Amino acid sequence: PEATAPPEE
Amino acid sequence: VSESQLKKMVSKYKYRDLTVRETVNVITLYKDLKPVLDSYGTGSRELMNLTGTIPVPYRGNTYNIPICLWLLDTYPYNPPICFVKPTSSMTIKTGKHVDANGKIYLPYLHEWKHPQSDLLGLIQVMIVVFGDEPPVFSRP
Repeated sequence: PEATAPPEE
Repeated sequence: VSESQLKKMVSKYKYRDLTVRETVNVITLYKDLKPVLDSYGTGSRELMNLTGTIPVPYRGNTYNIPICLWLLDTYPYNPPICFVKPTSSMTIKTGKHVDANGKIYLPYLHEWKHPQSDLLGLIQVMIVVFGDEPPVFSRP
């Protein structure tokens, strides 16, 4: 549905 | 996208039924991957690609990682050319399996050989590999 990515680390 | 619509998209392909067969398998299991016919490099070079997201678990939660799988007109005998397609809310992470252009590198693609190698197997590998090292990270 909507592209997502893990938090910057 | 129906099987009939897919057949049209791959009219110029060398192995049509094989490409349609696997595409159907992929979009049936991964419902956020959509087959699209678009020009690649040159306006006259139209190829079908599977664009969308795949579910990848990382450090606890599942993320919808944006990818694009270009199927060459020689698919399935030659591997697809794969890219990570970051959106405005994230940034691509160049690393072991992702180069400066977002192109994906994997042993599975490097030793690709029909009929053992296929898209379902490739996506499975991506879910495992990206689950260890995400190819994109959300902007701060």
